[PDB]
Amino acid sequence: MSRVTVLQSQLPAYNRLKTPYESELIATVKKLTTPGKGLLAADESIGSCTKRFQPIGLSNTEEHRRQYRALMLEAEGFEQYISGVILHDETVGQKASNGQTFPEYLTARGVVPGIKTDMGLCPLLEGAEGEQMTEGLDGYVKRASAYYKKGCRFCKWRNVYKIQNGTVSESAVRFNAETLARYAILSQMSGLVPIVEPEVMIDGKHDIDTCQRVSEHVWREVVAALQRHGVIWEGCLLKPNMVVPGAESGKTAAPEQVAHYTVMTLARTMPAMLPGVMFLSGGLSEVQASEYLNAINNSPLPRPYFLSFSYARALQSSALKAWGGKESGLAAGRRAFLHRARMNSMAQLGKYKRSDDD
Amino acid sequence: MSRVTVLQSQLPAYNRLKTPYESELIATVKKLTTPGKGLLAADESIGSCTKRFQPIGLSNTEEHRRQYRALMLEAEGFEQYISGVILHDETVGQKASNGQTFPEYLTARGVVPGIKTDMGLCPLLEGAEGEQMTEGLDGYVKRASAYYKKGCRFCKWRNVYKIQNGTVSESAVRFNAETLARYAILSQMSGLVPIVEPEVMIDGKHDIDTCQRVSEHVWREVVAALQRHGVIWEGCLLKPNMVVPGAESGKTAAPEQVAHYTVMTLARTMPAMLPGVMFLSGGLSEVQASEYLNAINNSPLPRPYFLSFSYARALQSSALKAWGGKESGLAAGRRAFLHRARMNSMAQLGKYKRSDDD
Amino acid sequence: MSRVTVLQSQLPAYNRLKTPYESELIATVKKLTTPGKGLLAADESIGSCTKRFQPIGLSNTEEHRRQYRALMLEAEGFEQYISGVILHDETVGQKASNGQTFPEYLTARGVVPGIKTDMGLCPLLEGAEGEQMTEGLDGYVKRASAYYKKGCRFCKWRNVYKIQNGTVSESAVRFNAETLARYAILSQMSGLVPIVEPEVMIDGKHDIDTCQRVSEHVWREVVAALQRHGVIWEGCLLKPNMVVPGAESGKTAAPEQVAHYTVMTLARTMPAMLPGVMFLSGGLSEVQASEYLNAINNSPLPRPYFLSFSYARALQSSALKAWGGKESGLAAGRRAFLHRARMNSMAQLGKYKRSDDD
Amino acid sequence: MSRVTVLQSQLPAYNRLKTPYESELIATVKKLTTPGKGLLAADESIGSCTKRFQPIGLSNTEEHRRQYRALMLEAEGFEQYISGVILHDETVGQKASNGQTFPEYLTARGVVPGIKTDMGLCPLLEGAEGEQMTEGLDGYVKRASAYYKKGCRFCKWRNVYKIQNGTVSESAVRFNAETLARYAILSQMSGLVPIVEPEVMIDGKHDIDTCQRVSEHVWREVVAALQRHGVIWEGCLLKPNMVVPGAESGKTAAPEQVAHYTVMTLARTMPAMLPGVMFLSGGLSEVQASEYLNAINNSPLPRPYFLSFSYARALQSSALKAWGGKESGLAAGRRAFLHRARMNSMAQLGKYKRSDDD
Repeated sequence: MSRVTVLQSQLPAYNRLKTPYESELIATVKKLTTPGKGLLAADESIGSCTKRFQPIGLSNTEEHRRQYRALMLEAEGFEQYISGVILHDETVGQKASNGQTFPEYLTARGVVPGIKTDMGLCPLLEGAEGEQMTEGLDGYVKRASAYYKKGCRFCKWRNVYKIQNGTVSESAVRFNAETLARYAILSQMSGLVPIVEPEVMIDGKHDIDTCQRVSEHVWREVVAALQRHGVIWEGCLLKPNMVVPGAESGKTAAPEQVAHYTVMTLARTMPAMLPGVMFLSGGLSEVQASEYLNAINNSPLPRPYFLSFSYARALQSSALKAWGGKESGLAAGRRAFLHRARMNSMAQLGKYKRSDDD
Repeated sequence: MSRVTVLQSQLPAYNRLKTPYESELIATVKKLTTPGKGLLAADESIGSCTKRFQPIGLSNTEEHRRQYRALMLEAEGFEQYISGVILHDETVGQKASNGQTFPEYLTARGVVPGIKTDMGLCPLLEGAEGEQMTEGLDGYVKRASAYYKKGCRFCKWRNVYKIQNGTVSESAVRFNAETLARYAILSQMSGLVPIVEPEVMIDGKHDIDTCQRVSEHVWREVVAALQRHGVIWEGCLLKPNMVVPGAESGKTAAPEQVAHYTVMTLARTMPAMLPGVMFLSGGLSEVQASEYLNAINNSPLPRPYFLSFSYARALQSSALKAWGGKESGLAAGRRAFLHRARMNSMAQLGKYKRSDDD
Repeated sequence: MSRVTVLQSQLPAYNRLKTPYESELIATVKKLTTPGKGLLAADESIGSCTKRFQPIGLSNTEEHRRQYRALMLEAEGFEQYISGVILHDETVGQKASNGQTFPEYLTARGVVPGIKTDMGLCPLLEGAEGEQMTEGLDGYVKRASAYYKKGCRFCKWRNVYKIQNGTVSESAVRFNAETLARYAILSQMSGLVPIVEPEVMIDGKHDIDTCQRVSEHVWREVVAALQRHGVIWEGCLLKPNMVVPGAESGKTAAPEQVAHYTVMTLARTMPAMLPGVMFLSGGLSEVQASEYLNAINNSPLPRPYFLSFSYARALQSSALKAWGGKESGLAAGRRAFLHRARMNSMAQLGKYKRSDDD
Repeated sequence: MSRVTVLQSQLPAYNRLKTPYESELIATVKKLTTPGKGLLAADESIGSCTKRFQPIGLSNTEEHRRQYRALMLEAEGFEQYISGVILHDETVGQKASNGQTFPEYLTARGVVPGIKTDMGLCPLLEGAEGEQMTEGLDGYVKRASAYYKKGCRFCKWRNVYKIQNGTVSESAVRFNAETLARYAILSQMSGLVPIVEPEVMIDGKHDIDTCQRVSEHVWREVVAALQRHGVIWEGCLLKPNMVVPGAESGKTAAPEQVAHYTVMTLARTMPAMLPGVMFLSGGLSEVQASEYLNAINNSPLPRPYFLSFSYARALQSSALKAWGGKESGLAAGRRAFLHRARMNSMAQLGKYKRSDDD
């Protein structure tokens, strides 16, 4: 019969995140889920830029990295296909040729500036050898708030899961899901729409069925963690891997099959309220990235969420090659970029034509 | 580096239920999610008919209960609005006028026969006073297999949650969710599509927001348990309460508000793969049940699943009174039943018109 | 800001079971944890009696089963070594030679009457082939209440875990723990001290390290479930398997090794408040059961709980053979039973001498 | 059906932490659980010294803080009552009078040097207003490894829980438990014995029963998280609050009552393998800390673990006053310090006499 007066916030059923940024997060989500548009992931680390530049003989310097981002961001008309850009910490403070910082340059053109906020992969130290966790939660709100003041309105955090012997440890499944969930809450509290990226890596000899089982298992726990932390579903996005056979499996998957497996897996795990799913391109070729997204947007399976792209190499490869790191290559580089952006825009609408890439 | 060969079934990622009935379950779900059709819940207990028959001066006997069910089951043309019927254990063994058992009779008319398989509510004995659990898992497969052989292809199991002081105990949330999840698995293994009913009762003075918060909390855990038990999402259905203010709150929500709160809550908790949601009427009037379902099917919020009805009193109330328990009242009783069935059929399609109703 | 008045019982931190039987449960635990005494498990099913009787040519009839129990229960002097007897449902209503029901007979002679309340093993239908769940929770309180009125003051429920390929499925680990936890709560509410038996079976070719890992994993989850259900720790007992190599492993284990592994595993999982641990004999010989218990009670490792026995075959094997199901064998049969009871009483005290068993 | 070869480390039952430092961690625990000895907590922050040094009129400077620690660290014969010292980051790099860094100095005197490794409290941003999380996991191994190279062999990390309205949010209970569990694993992997401190703060008007309920709830989840992360129980220690009434409750508990509640709560949550419990004394007077620890070590309740102290103010308070921050006060200050140390040494042995104090 003993009754006690407590705070509503101390009751399990009243744990939904409370933030004054809710309306803005929703508004940002709306912009990021615009039909025919997707995201450009230009958040490559300095180390990743080394790999990008090696093939074209461009030294990896701050000025060259600025020019690398400018190649894409200053491509006239890209906003027709790109709704948001995931920037690297360094780039947020750099400037376009006109004096505008990149976030200002994007915002001026209706493109939402985003920021990769995780601090990289580290050994998990639990589970199986080779598994990794992601650092970055300490001091997160301080960093996120600084990015917000600079114009960023969304962010991205990547956790990886490595399929070994057809499985992944429960230690990794649980720990990385909790990391992603905490990241999502801290982001929303800071005014940034969080793009949750639980990437089941393509590396390995596993077949598509194994990727499907592991992906469903991994993503289901990510959702469970988000529910426990009280995420605002209306204000977040997912950036998952498509379900495909392992890179060293030696097997192939028709776009129709990839679409079936991918859409089926998302539907079995994701709440219907999830606003959007922006696929990572991972180890996919530029063409596969477009073909798969197109098939996904032609799937008869349940898919209430906006299904689009958040590609890095799949949107940059040809452009970098055509550019060659030379001013005289800007025009060719930009034509290549806009072409890939257009193809993926069409794929988002389910109207991509393979003959356009011939 | 120690390696070990195990059964795939012993790995967490490979826990999806394996049943030879999978294809048939999916086929049954397809029938139960037919546009413009809903379910008739005729699984009232033998004891409950004593008070139900009181107003019409009908003695509660087996033969009279048979006639009560025949009033609706033998109403020619009801199959245009009803895709399946949840039968009571007793009725499964009773016969229609033509000699066939009701399950055989229904099947011949394209209506799927179902059976309520739970064994009633009992004190939870954990959590708060007044909370209840549902019994029935012991010997379940044996019972379900027998119903299957008699023609049943789907079942229903009800758990209830009582809102007291604006909340429910975690003991009830966890335990009832686990019961529902185990029930779903045993049903699918037995060849019966399970209708999972986690009813947050309308009883109380709570407002609509409290119902929203508790319903979201309760349903989220039901989904979590279903995921842990490895349910075949493609072969199950949900029978939830609509999100409305308490029966003693002194408030009555407008159709659009009920639709908003209900669809939002389902979307934040249910996987997009869930094939259907057949609402219970609880303590709603016959007209409210139609008005609310219509508004729900006009909601702009995400809703990949089939949204329909699984009504008991909301379909039988007027019919029972017109019937009066007399054979001469069958014509009037059936006209009333078919009217309500038609109103809800149109509500499923989102074309319900209040003016066409009394 | 928002404050709400709720029932203390609706708060997670106040979930400890509330029962007017608490003081009596604790008093019963005290009797069952008396130095030099252990439990006699005489709850063999009718089917198990067939296996027990076959070797001595005794037909499996109700009267012969009564005589089988009388052989032990009326063996004057066994009370010095046995604090409680786990009876089978049938025996609870049978009478001793003096006209008293067995529970009345035992109580009058200083022994606590107990009862096996589970309803047997059934296929788990989740996880790996061969795994099993235990039925019996439906209608439990009604059954337990009836046994209490008959004089029973404690009960026993057995769940089993089968090591296959060096592991067990998470489905089994979670489900069976949940079953045991709910059983414990219902028993305490009914006035019966629950003996929780999570038996990791000896069956298989696994080694002792594997038994250790699986036992620790299984027991840890049982404890987790008991904590979630708010069990009264001072009013329950555990009946676990000892940690030993698989029966088909072909490997040997010295008593001191079994003691190290067993005590270490219990300490890593059991709360220090657990009042007692009464080991099952499983697939151990009569002498091994005594030798191992003796070593366990000479272990330098942490062990705040009373460590004793709850043996069936380990106390009955030789007695049954000497008895031969004949009146003329009662003397020899009882001599054998009392000898084994004495050896295990000595082992509980850590004073067992292998030389005493020739 | 299908079989698969996986890494043993990918199976749930084989999640125990694997570190080459196991033997050393266990050896360090043995030293820290020496009869008659406890820990000195000298990990106060640099900022706190400003107000701490205010009473004695000592300016807060690096040099003065060094003298403050040297007061007790260089006190002759304190190693008779102190087995280890929790150092502050700054102090690890400071030198004793003979030129040796304090870690080298303590190691030479047989005292184990430890280090507080957490990075402070921050808003939880989930749950109820006022609740806090603890940061520091990012880059933990790098920092811990550096401390290990300097001589540290154990560490401390503190999480707090605030009782408000007689309860705490599940958000705090779960998140802080996970933080403590991850901290423990990272510490063991780095070669430092982790001292897990889940402090239910004494602040508030709550009574002793409320502190009991919350402490049991909080600690049970900490244990649950530790089990999930696979901690080496043999190589970790607990630093919990004693179970007492709130500081503003207007009530003071008797030593015997605090002992009952505290020991009972530990027994109901802590596994029997936990090697030691080193109580914090926040909120208690120098005398109470001794009286309470003494009563605890005279409790008839189960307590297999070493029960001692890990006091800061309760050991330094009087010494600081007698020292006055002057060279002429060292002699007196050290007499007061060694006195309190001796008193608690006796309390650990349960031979404390209140007549020895005021």
